[PDB]
Amino acid sequence: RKPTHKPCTDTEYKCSNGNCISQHYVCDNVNDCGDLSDETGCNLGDNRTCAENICEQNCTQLSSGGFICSCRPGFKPSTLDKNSCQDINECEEFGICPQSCRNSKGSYECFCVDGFKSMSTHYGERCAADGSPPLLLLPENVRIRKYNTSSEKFSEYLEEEEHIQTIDYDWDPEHIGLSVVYYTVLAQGSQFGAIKRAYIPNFESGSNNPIREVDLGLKYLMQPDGLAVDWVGRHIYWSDAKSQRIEVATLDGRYRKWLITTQLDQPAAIAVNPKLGLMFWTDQGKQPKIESAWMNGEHRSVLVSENLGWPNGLSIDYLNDDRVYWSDSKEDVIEAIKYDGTDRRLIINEAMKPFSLDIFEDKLYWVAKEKGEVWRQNKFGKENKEKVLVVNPWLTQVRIFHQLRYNQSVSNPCKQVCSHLCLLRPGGYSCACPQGSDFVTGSTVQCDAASELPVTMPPPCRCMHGGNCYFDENELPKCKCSSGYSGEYCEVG
Amino acid sequence: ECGSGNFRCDNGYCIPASWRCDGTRDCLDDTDEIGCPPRSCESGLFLCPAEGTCIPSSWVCDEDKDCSDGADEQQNCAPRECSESEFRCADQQCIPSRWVCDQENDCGDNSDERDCEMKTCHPEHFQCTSGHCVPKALACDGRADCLDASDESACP
Amino acid sequence: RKPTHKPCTDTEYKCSNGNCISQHYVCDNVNDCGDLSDETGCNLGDNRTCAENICEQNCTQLSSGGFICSCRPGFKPSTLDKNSCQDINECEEFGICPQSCRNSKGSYECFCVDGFKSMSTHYGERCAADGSPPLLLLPENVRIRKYNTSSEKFSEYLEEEEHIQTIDYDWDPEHIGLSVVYYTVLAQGSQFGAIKRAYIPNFESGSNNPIREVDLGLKYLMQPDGLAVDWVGRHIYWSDAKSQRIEVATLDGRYRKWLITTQLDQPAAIAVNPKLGLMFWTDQGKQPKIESAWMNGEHRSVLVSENLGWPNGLSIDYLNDDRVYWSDSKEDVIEAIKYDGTDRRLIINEAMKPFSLDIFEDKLYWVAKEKGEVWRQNKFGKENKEKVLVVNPWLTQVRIFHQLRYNQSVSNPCKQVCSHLCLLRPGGYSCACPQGSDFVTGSTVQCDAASELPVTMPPPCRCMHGGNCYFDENELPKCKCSSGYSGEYCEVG
Amino acid sequence: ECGSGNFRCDNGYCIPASWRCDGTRDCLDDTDEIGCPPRSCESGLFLCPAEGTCIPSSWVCDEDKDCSDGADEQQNCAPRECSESEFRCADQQCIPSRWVCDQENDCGDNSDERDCEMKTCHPEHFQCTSGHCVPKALACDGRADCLDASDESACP
Ligand SMILES: *[C@@H]1O[C@H](CO)[C@@H](O[C@@H]2O[C@H](CO)[C@@H](O)[C@H](O[C@@H]3O[C@H](CO)[C@@H](O)[C@H](O)[C@@H]3O)[C@H]2NC(C)=O)[C@H](O)[C@H]1NC(C)=O
Ligand SMILES: *[C@@H]1O[C@H](CO)[C@@H](O[C@@H]2O[C@H](CO)[C@@H](O)[C@H](O[C@@H]3O[C@H](CO)[C@@H](O)[C@H](O)[C@@H]3O)[C@H]2NC(C)=O)[C@H](O)[C@H]1NC(C)=O
Ligand SMILES: *[C@@H]1O[C@H](CO)[C@@H](O[C@@H]2O[C@H](CO)[C@@H](O)[C@H](O)[C@H]2NC(C)=O)[C@H](O)[C@H]1NC(C)=O
Ligand SMILES: *[C@@H]1O[C@H](CO)[C@@H](O[C@@H]2O[C@H](CO)[C@@H](O)[C@H](O)[C@H]2NC(C)=O)[C@H](O)[C@H]1NC(C)=O
Ligand SMILES: *[C@@H]1O[C@H](CO)[C@@H](O)[C@H](O)[C@H]1NC(C)=O
Ligand SMILES: *[C@@H]1O[C@H](CO)[C@@H](O)[C@H](O)[C@H]1NC(C)=O
Ligand SMILES: *[C@H]1O[C@H](CO)[C@H](O)[C@H](O)[C@H]1NC(C)=O
Ligand SMILES: *[C@H]1O[C@H](CO)[C@H](O)[C@H](O)[C@H]1NC(C)=O
Ligand SMILES: [Ca+2]
Ligand SMILES: [Ca+2]
Ligand SMILES: [Ca+2]
Ligand SMILES: [Ca+2]
Ligand SMILES: [Ca+2]
Ligand SMILES: [Ca+2]
Ligand SMILES: [Ca+2]
Ligand SMILES: [Ca+2]
Ligand SMILES: [Ca+2]
Ligand SMILES: [Ca+2]
Ligand SMILES: [Ca+2]
Ligand SMILES: [Ca+2]
Repeated sequence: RKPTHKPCTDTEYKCSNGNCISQHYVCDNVNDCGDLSDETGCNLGDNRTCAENICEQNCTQLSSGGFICSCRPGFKPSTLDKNSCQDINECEEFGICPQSCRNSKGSYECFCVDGFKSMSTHYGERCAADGSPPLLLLPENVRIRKYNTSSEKFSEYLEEEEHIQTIDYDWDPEHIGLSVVYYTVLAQGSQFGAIKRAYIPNFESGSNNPIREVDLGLKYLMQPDGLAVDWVGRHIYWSDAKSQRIEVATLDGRYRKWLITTQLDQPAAIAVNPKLGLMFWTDQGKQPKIESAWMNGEHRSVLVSENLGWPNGLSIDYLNDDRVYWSDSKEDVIEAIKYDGTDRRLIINEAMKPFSLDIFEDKLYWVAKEKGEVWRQNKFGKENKEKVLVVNPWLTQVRIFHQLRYNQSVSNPCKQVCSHLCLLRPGGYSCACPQGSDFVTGSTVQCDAASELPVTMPPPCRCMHGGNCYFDENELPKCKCSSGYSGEYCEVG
Repeated sequence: ECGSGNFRCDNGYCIPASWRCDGTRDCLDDTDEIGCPPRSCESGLFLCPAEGTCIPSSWVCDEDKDCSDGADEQQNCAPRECSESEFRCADQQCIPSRWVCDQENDCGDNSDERDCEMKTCHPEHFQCTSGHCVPKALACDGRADCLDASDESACP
Repeated sequence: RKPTHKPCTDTEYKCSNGNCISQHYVCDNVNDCGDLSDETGCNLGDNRTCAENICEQNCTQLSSGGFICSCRPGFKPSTLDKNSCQDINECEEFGICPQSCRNSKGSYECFCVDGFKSMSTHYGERCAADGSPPLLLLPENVRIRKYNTSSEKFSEYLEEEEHIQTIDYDWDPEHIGLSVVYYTVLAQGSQFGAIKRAYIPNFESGSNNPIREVDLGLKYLMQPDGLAVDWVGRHIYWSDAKSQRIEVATLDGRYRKWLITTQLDQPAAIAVNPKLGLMFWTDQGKQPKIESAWMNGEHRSVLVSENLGWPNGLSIDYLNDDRVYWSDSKEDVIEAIKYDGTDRRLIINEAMKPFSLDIFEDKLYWVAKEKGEVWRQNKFGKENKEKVLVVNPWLTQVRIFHQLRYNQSVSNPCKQVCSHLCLLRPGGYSCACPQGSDFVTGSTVQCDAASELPVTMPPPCRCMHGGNCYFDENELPKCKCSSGYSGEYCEVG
Repeated sequence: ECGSGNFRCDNGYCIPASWRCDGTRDCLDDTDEIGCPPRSCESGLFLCPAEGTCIPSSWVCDEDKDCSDGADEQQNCAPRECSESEFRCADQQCIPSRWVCDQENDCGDNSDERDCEMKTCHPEHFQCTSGHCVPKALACDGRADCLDASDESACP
């Protein structure tokens, strides 16, 4: 904070950083400015004058050697035709703007994209969520818990379960105001696990809406350490650690196809980016690595494999250049790399062994595994860590439940041509059919495996402002509306 | 060959002409999007290929990085190891391959019974509709050796 | 269930168990009844007749040998003057009556003591709690949770704490309707733990009454694995595992005195029985044992030391002959012994490593440690186990929060004569003074250590049927009464 | 000796006569409750000593167990080991005794600083009002070697 301090007079060269050095020291071939900004240009000669219009900007006549010119603030020496200066593209700096950056001549704007109202805040400006405050999804081995970040209160949700694992959700597929979350069940004793799905209300209701669990039928499954839902392609990607493979199936569990089965030691949590048509996953075996590939499964490549411990949680910052973040529970650090793998930088260290991470707004969320705590920090590595809540050591993940985290206006490129599955890929799509089947000879669309009807989900309980759900003789849900509200679902009153 | 209104990709699969230059790689060889003129902008302005936004003739050839790619200044202005035949259970233990889903938990945690639907039974074993592997002598005998009873169903 | 089945005629001797054996087999010196009940008396002779009135009851004339007499049902051969039978004292049988037993001639009554209404139940009769349904106190390392057994719902209680351990409570000391619980804090890093106490409402209020924690000032304390509160003597007994001692102090933490400091490897949870003036504690070190002593500390003795694994939780059945139960987390069994140490019998096995136990009504409660579950079973070893709830692995104890568990009408024998402490003992009391001090010479009451004033507890929040507590300018609590209720504490409306 | 209204126990501590036969062991030798006639019951009935409940003359001498004690039929009818001088920390580690609460955490977890209020400082060390042990040369010097500043307080 400085209006103006320690001004430099005519005798003192102002430099580019306020280095108040005497004029005789300018262009003496010795750097006093600390960045050679006092040796700028260094085109010298006594018979020359500044009036000739040699330099583009800040042309001053030195006492000796003629004219010596510098750059306007926000500009740098061009290293060619040194009497000229070009604009610094400040948008390339990491963490200079919260959401978006536009370049100007020595200036920039921290605009933020649609769906984000600019909100001046403390120690910098951010952009709000333009909707209901985000929720947190906390899976314990027996139950799933919700947490309103702004209201700061829990709510009864899925209970009476066993061995819960990673969580992912699909925002309101039927637009009836109910999103669906997907949770995996570990295999205990001699019984296989499963991938189950259930509804969750986007509104404030809870503790009175009996959630009914339904299995997808994906039998012969042991340890789904990682799961991700492609909302564009309507496919669910999960990685079985014991089966040493990462595979794909439709949202209702049909047409199971193995996607990647080679060179996988222990596939950890995965992620998908339908906008770029790129899937990401982590391996935490004897050779830790972070790999990305197309949703089809082609062009598999390794992003980072150096200075990696136990990469066990990975998430993508969709709204910031599709940047990729991951959590290392062994090195105790959280790092970020661009989706192509360049510009690696650690974001936060001494993270106390983060297990899972999820990015929302200008802040990063991660779980201290052994401490059972959820921690919050600026997602660009600045500031200091903040604690959120303390929960059981059974906690396995933190996941933000909001719609802006998954851009819902990403159109699916599929033209309905595909018979069974239509996987995504950069700039387009592709056809595929279940495992143990092949295309009809001569065609790359039809496959010989017989089609299967989509699975029907039972009706959900929907009492928004209050009331209790109830099962009638045919078990359709019905709400007993509270005071001051009416309707089939107690909406208006 | 196909109709006049269907554009043909290199592999022989031909697609409707409306899908050409539609922004999506419709066919596998992605030739349906190559050889298409990029979107143009009015005179006095240029559009950055990586951004799709028009910028004026002043912003290009300004000796600095105006477009995101910045090519304008030079493109416009110019655990013991198991054997090969040993089946690996979940607990890293190695077991003989004869235990592969004989409908009885051998590896523990029913690892041997895992997903033997895609894999095929060996010639010495009979494959029934559940995918479980049973000896060929245990088919068409009046007793359901397979728990799905497909052994007694695939009989004359 | 039998009105009468397989009746025995005159020729068939009915026996004491329905052994329909022929009359010629009676008193043939070979047991056909299975208990020699067919050889009863065996006073034989043909010239003798039953009319002589030789036997007291059931005198019958055998076809040969004269008269042969048996015992009335509910009576046994006396083994002396065999023609006579005495009454079986059925009250000595374990688990024959739920709460109390009175003996009669071949009969008994399962009466239950004051404060227990007889309630016929399924598979046997029990006696109710004559009050609000019992609560459960579940200490997690960060928070304490409550659970209404009948309402089956949680309630917000003490939170924002660290390293909680064993729990004990004192029922409504001031009779203002607020009981006080005592919780110990483990020592973390290089900071000592403490013994803190706080209020808890006996009524249904919760989630809106800010509970204020206060430390007792018992500094220099590391690991209080066990704690018990003597409601009669107004003293608190705790056992420090690291300090290898079990000591006593008054309820407000004054006049600390070491009680037992010798031959203690790892003192586990303890218990006190003011009615008998006997303290009980368990050692889970290299030599497991269950020891009892007077509250004074004299007459220390070992109750059981054989077939013991890790005795880590102990509780006393006050209402049933002051019987003692304990939980063994290594042998995986829960056993019961009389307070003098005879009649040892395992109650339930395959208990899945119980950690703490607490007895209430006709049922026994224990915590499956690694499973984090609370389990319920008949306290007399019959029936089959029942599960209650599933909670975090941070669970450390289950404790029933009810007044009938601690008989409040046990008068303190102390005559206020004692200067600092008045410990209890069988049939009376005793005098003592803090550690590092001794009695004034010639007297066994006064001690030289200067007295200290009792500690003042801050006022609590009291809003029964509803409302929110609030702190005024002098921080006195005040409730904002809900609709349809009025009063300073919203009692009547 | 004491007043006529005070009953004397064997140790010399004499107690008021009202406390005699009051049901509580008032004095240590408990002689204030011995030599007192047990509570009696009306004729034709007997009171079990262990129960305090009267039962009739018919119930006694009935050749069975009427009272809880049942005496009526025969009483009425008739990790390396540390040295001796080594201080034990909480972590079983043995340390020299010079570390006992020198106000600096030596054993870890401040085990050496535990409860040195009842124990007395050794002659070579000065004891201040917090109970912490400091060398005798660190008393009355103008600086608070004890954190409670009692070293500079107990001075002439
Ligand atoms: C979620 O993804 C959608 C695309 O599926 C994004 O919508 C696009 O956002 C850009 C931002 O500037 C708009 O220009 C797009 O509008 C259209 O753009 C095309 C050129 O590509 C023009 O020819 C059209 O005339 C029009 O201006 C817009 N496209 C659509 C289909 O809405 C959206 O920004 C993104 N949202 C988030 C929060 O990431
Ligand atoms: C909690 O302890 C109290 C004693 O502190 C128990 O109260 C006593 O219970 C017995 C049960 O039958 C009663 O007789 C007692 O009444 C009195 O008993 C004496 C003889 O000891 C007589 O002389 C008196 O006339 C009177 O009948 C009763 N004593 C008191 C002081 O109430 C109580 O049962 C017990 N409660 C529970 C639930 O354990
Ligand atoms: C999470 O908490 C916020 C408040 O911090 C809730 O937002 C308000 O919800 C009420 C519900 O009736 C609305 O009437 C208000 O208009 C909302 N205020 C704002 C700031 O939008 C939000 O609904 C809560 N969400 C859940 C699911 O609990
Ligand atoms: C525990 O639950 C029981 C109900 O199962 C509660 O008992 C009732 O409480 C209400 C409170 O207004 C009383 O009006 C009823 O008369 C009670 N019924 C019975 C059977 O007594 C009990 O209050 C609950 N206790 C707590 C602390 O939650
Ligand atoms: C020269 O630099 C000054 C700041 O020192 C600035 O105000 C002025 O606009 C500049 N002029 C030119 C021509 O660069
Ligand atoms: C003899 O036994 C019968 C039951 O078999 C019983 O009903 C009867 O009262 C008994 N009589 C005597 C005198 O014991
Ligand atoms: C079917 O395929 C499996 C997996 O490759 C085995 O090779 C098996 O032997 C095959 N069965 C036959 C009959 O060839
Ligand atoms: C005080 O007592 C402790 C503990 O017994 C030590 O013996 C110490 O040496 C004593 N101090 C003195 C001065 O004798
Ligand atoms: Ca210089
Ligand atoms: Ca700029
Ligand atoms: Ca196309
Ligand atoms: Ca340019
Ligand atoms: Ca098998
Ligand atoms: Ca067969
Ligand atoms: Ca016989
Ligand atoms: Ca009887
Ligand atoms: Ca007395
Ligand atoms: Ca008798
Ligand atoms: Ca020390
Ligand atoms: Ca000093």
